[PDB]
Amino acid sequence: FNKDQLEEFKEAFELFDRVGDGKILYSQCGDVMRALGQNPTNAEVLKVLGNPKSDELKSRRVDFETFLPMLQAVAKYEDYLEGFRVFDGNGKVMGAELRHVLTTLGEKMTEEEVETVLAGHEDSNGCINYEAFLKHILS
Amino acid sequence: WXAXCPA
Amino acid sequence: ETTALVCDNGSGLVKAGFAGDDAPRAVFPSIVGRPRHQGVMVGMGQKDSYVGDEAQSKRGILTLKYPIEHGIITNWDDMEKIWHHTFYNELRVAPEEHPTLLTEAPLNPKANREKMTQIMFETFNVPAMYVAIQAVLSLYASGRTTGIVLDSGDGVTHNVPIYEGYALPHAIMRLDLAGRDLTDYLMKILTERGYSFVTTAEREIVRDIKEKLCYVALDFENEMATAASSSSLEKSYELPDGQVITIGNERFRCPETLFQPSFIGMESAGIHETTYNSIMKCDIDIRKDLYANNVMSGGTTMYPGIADRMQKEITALAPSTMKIKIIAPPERKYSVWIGGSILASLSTFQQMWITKQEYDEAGPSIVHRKCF
Amino acid sequence: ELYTKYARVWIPDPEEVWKSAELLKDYKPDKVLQLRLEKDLEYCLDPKELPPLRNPDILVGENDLTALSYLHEPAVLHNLKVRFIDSKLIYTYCGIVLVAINPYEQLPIYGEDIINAYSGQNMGDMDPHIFAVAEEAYKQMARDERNQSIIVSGESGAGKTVSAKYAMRYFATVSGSANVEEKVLASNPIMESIGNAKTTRNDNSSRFGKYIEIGFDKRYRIIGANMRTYLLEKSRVVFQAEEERNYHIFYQLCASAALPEFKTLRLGNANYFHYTKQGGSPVIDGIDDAKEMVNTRQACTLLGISDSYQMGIFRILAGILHLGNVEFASRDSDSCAIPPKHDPLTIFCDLMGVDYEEMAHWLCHRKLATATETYIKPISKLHAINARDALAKHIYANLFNWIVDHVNKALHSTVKQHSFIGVLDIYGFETFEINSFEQFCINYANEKLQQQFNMHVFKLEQEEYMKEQIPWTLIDFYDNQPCINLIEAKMGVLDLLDEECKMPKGSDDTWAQKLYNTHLNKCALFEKPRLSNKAFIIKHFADKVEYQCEGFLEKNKDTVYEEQIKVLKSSKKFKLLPELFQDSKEHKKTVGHQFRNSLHLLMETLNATTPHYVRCIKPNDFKFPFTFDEKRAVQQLRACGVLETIRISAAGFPSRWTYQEFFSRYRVLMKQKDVLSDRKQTCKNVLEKLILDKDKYQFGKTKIFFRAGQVAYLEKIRADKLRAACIRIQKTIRGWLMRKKYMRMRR
Ligand SMILES: Nc1ncnc2c1ncn2[C@@H]1O[C@H](COP(=O)(O)OP(=O)(O)NP(=O)(O)O)[C@@H](O)[C@H]1O
Ligand SMILES: Nc1ncnc2c1ncn2[C@@H]1O[C@H](COP(=O)(O)OP(=O)(O)O)[C@@H](O)[C@H]1O
Ligand SMILES: [Mg+2]
Ligand SMILES: [Mg+2]
Ligand SMILES: [Mg+2]
Repeated sequence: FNKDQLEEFKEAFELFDRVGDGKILYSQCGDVMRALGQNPTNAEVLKVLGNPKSDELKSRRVDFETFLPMLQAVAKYEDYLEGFRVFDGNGKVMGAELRHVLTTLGEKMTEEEVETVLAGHEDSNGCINYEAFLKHILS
Repeated sequence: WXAXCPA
Repeated sequence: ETTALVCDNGSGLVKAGFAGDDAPRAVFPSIVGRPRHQGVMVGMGQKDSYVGDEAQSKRGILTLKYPIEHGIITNWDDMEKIWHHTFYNELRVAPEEHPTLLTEAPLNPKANREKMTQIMFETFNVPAMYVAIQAVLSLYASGRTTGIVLDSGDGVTHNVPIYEGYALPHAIMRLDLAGRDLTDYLMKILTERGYSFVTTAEREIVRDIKEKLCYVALDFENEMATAASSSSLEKSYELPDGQVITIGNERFRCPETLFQPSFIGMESAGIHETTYNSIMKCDIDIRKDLYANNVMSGGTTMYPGIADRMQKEITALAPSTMKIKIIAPPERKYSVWIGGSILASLSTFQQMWITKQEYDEAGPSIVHRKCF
Repeated sequence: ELYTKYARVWIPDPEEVWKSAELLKDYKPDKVLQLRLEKDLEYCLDPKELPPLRNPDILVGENDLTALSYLHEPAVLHNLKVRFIDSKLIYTYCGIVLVAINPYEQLPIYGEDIINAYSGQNMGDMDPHIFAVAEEAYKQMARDERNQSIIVSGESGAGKTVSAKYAMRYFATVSGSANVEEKVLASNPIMESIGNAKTTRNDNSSRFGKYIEIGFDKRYRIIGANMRTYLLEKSRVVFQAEEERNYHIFYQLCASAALPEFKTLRLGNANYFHYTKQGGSPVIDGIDDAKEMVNTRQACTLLGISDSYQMGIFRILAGILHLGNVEFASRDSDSCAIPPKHDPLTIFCDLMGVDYEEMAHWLCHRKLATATETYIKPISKLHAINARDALAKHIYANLFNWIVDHVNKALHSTVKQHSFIGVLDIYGFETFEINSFEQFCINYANEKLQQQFNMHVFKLEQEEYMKEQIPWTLIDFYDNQPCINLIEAKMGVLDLLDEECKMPKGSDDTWAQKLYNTHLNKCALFEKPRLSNKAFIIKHFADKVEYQCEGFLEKNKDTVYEEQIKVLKSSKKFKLLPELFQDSKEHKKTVGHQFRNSLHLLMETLNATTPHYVRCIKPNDFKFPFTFDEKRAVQQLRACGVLETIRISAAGFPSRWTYQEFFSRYRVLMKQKDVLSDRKQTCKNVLEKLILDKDKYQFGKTKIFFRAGQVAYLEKIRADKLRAACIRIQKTIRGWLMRKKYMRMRR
C-alpha cells in the first residue's frame, strides 16, 4: 500500500470514528474492511482481530495503525455463479428461499439487511435474476 | 447248561 | 411314529407288546407242540407244529416242549418259531419297523446273548435292539432306584441288590429252584395220595392245580400238625374229564420247598437266606436302605402268604432294630414287562440301542460291551 | 470421520434410556469425547463403542422407521416418541409390521369417510393406519384366492382387542352387510371370563391364542365368523404363584355365591377353596367380580346359551372348586384313603350326580387290565393328588372347548364360505423376575411365530430383489432354528422334562442335572447361571431369560385315569357333564406335549395363510392419555421383536430411493458438467464419485439401494456444501452493504 492508499483508508477510518480518539472498535474492523472493498468472512475478521471476547469486541478501541496489519492480512466469478446456481436452472432464485437461507443458515444475517440487498432485484413472481444480482453486489 | 445242570 | 417292541421271553409265558402301553397285549405260553399220533383223516389241513395257545388247545395229541429251561434257550429252531409267532401272529407288526427290547436273567451263558442278537439282526432284520436284565426292570416298574429285587419266574430265581441305580454285581445270587421244579415236586407228592400225572399234558394240569390251590404256611410245622389232625384245610379240584381230586396238606407243602430246597434235594438255602446272604455282601452303609425295600417279582411270588412268610423269617435273621419291608404289588407278575415298557420309552435310552450299523461293524460280540 | 464438531450422538442415561448430546470437539483415534447437552460433559469412550450417531432431521418423523439412515434403538424410540407426542399419530410402519401405540384416548380417525378414503389404496399411498392393513389383506384375498391372516401381538392391555375390532369394522363397512361384528364383540365377555387371569404384572392377561375367521362368499360379502382357540394355559387351573389368580370365572362365581340361584352350590368366599386360595390375592383393586358376573351371563344370553346350560356351567365350575378341597390321608407309603364322610367329596358327588362310594374308591385306586385279567391297585398320596389335579384340568379344558363350540354355533352361517380373513390375537414374549413353566411355553410359542415371521419377510425381500433385478446373494437369512431345536428336538428341554416325569424318583434337582449334562457346554444358547444349580438360561431372539426349575415337574404332569372319567360319564343328574366328554393316548400326554401339539395346529393354520403383522405397545403403566415413557416402551419394543426386526434390516439394504426423488434431492452435489438429461446415468456416475465403495449401494432397475450409513453421509455432505455456499454469498452481501455505507460516508 502506498501513502495515498493509507491516507484514504485512514480518512475513511476516521469518518467511522464515533468518539474522536482516532480509533474504531474491534466490532467495526470488519465493517471497515468490507467498506474498503474486501469481502472477508466473519471468521476471517475475528481471526485477524485475534478472536476477541465480547467485552473487548464491544468496548476496546484501535487506531488505524493497529487495524492496518489486519487489513493487509485480509487483503492477501464462475465459482460465485455456481454458488448461486446451487439455489436455482432458469436463471432465477426465489426471494423467499434466498431470504430464508441467508437468515437461517451459516452466519445468519438480519432480515433488514437481506431486504435492503434484495430491494428491486426480485420480479413479480418473486424470482431473482442471480447473475444480475451477483454482478450488482460485486460492483 | 453245559456241565453242572442238565440245560 | 415308531415304538419299540418290548418282549420278555421268560419260561412259560411269553409276554410282549409295545413300549409305552401299560400292559402286554400278547401273553401266551412259550410252548411248542408236535403231533405224535398217526393221522387218519385225509384232507384235514394237518400242520407240522403248533405254538403257544394252539398247543394248549390241542395238548391231548401233542408232545409239548419248552424251548427255554432255566432261562437258557436250549433249542434254537423252536425259539425262532416262538418269536415268529409273536411278531406276525400275536402283534401283527413287521419287525423291520421297530426296535426290539429283550430281557434276560443274570449270570447265564454269553452264547445265549450272542445268539439272540445274531437272530434278531439276521433273520428278523430288526433295526435296533437291546438285552436287559430282568431284575433291573422290576425297579423301573415299582418306582424305585433302590432295593434288593427278588425275582422268580418259571426256571431261575435271582436276587439283585441295587443302590441309587448302581448294581452291585458281586452280590448277585442266582438259584435254579423256582417254578417248574415246584411242579415236578407237586407231581411227585400227589402220587402219594394216589393220583398219577406223567405226560407233558398232565404236567400242565398240575401247573393249574398249583396256581389255584397252593399257598404258603406262616409256620410250616403248625400247619402240618393241623392238617394231620383235621379235614378243615382240604380242597378239591375238578380235572378236565370231570373227575374230582382232593388235596390236603400237599397244597401248603408244595411251595414250602421254596424255603427248604432240601425237599427236592438241592444243597442251597431258601429264598430268605439267599436274600439275607445277598444283603450281607453289600457294604454296611447301604444295608439299612435295602432292608427297607425288598421287591418281589414274577409269578412264583404270587402264592398267598409268601410276603408275610418272607418278612417273618427275614425279620428273624436281620438285626433286631430295623424295619424289614417286603414290597409285593398285586401286579408283580407283569413287573418285568411294565419296567421294560417304561425303559424303552425314555428319551435318554435312544442312544443305548445296538444299531445294525454296529452289528455289521463289530459282529455279535458287541452285545457284551454295549449291553450290560 | 463422521464424528465432527457439531455432530450429534445419543448417550445412555439412567432416567430416560438415551439422551441427545452434541459433539463439542471433533474426535480422533482416543479415549475422550467432549460433549454438550441441551450442560457440559466429558464421556469415556470405552471397550469398543462409539456412541450411536444421530439421524439428520429430515429423516426424523417419517412414516416408516426403515426410512431412517442410522437404524438403532434410540433413533427408533425417538421417531415413535415424536410422532406420538407431537403429531399424535399412533400408527407407524416398521418394514412390513404395523406398530400401534395405545393412546388411552378416543380419536377421530376411525370415521367411515376415512374408511372410504383408505379403500383401494396401496400401502405406499397413504399414512399408516390399521385400515391400511385390513385393506391390504382384503385386496390380496381378491387378487389371489389365498386366505389372509392378520396377526396382533403384544402384552395384554396394548389394545389388541380394539385393533381387531376396528379391523373387522373395516370389512363390515367396505363389503356392506348380517350383524357379525356385534355378535363377535358380544362374545368377548365370556372368552375374557374363562380365558383371562390376573398376573403379577397385569390384570386381564389373556392366556390363550384366539383366532377369529371372518368368512367371505364369492361376492366378498361377509357371511359369518368362526372362532378357534389355541395354547390354553391349563396348568393355571390348579396352581398359581404369589400375587396371581385363577381364571376370572372362578372368582366371579365365588363372589356371586350369595345369590338365590347359586345357593345350591354351597360356594364359599374365594380363599376357602384350595384352587382359588393359593395365589395370595383374592381381590383385584377396582373390579367388582360380582358385577362382572352379570356381564358374563348377559353375554351368554345374547349368544344364546340357555339359562339351563348356564346353570350347568356354573355347576361344573363349582364342581372343580369342591374337588380341589378333597384331602387324602396316606395310610401307607403306597396307599391312601379319603377320610370317612368327607364333606368336600360329599358335596362334589351331590353336585355332579355320582355315587359317593365310587368316586371315593376310584380317586384312591387305579386299574390295570391285561387282555384277560384286571388288577385294582392302590396309589400313593402323591399320585392321588396329581390325579385329582389332572382331573380338574381335564374338566376345565373340556368345558372351555364346549363354550367355544356353542359360541361357534351362534356365529356360523349356512352359506358356504368361499374364503376367509382371519385375525389372531396372541401374547408376546414374556419375562418376569421369576420365570416358570408358563413363561417357558409362552416364549417357545413366540420363537415359533418369530421364525415364521422372519421367513416371510425374507421371502418378500427375495421378491423385491427380483423385481429390481438385484442378485439375491446380498441378503442373508437369520435363522433362530437352533433355538427351536434346543427346546423341541429330541433331547431338548421339553423332551428331557417329559422323560423326567415318568422316570422313577424324578425331581426338579435331577432334571436340572440332566440338562447340564446334555446341553451345558454343547450349545451356545443354553447357559447355567453362575451362582445357582436350580436354574438355566436360554438365549431367545429377544433376550436371555432365566428359568427356575423348581416348578416344572408338578406343572408338566397330566395323567387322567379312565375310571375317574367313566364315573362322571355315568352321571345322570344333569346333561352337560356327559356331553362335555363325548369326544385314550391323549390321557397319557403331559401338558408340555399337549402344548407342542396345539402349537403345531396353529402353525399349520397360519402357514396355509398369508400373514400381515400388527404389533401393539403400551407406552405407560398408569394409562395416562398420550404420555410416553421411554423405559416402559423400550421393554415392549424389545418384547415385540421390533428391535431385532430392525437390527436384521440394518444389515442389508434398508434405504431405498427412486432415481427421480434422489436426483431432486441431490442436484446440489452434481457439477453442471455431469448433469445428463438421462437422470439414471448421471446418478450412477455421481454416486461412485461421492461414495467410494460400490458395495455400499446397488443400482436397481428403478430404485437405488443403500446400506444404513450412506444416506446420512450424503445428507452431511449436502448440508456442508450448502452451508459453505450460504456463508460465502452472505459475506459478499454484507461486504456490499458496508461498501455502500462507506459510499455514504464519502457522500
Ligand atoms: N387405538 C386405540 N384407540 C383408542 N383406545 C384404545 C386404542 N387401543 C387401546 N385403547 C384403549 O386401551 C384400553 C384397553 O384396550 P383393549 O383392546 O380392550 O385391550 P385389552 O382389554 O387389555 N385386551 P388385552 O390387551 O388382551 O388385555 C381401552 O381403554 C381402550 O379404549
Ligand atoms: N397265581 C399263581 N400262583 C402261583 N404260581 C403261579 C401263579 N401264576 C403263575 N404261577 C407260576 O409261575 C410261573 C410263571 O411265572 P412267570 O413270571 O410268567 O414266568 P416267567 O418270568 O418265566 O415268564 C409258572 O411256573 C406258573 O406256574
Ligand atoms: Mg419273569
Ligand atoms: Mg379391554
Ligand atoms: Mg385381552
